[PDB]
Amino acid sequence: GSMIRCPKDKIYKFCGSPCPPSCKDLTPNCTRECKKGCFCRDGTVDNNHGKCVKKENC
Repeated sequence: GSMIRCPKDKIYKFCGSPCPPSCKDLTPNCTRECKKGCFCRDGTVDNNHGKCVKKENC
């Protein structure tokens, strides 16, 4: 087959957001659409360091 298996830190989705949940904003306001690709794992947010980590680090 032909599929790019993204890193274990990420997950492939058919719908995602260019603005993911973060430690700075748990739900950023965006006029975004469903983006197809690999985003951070559910429950893993963009911290204030620029990395997706567990919400416990927020």
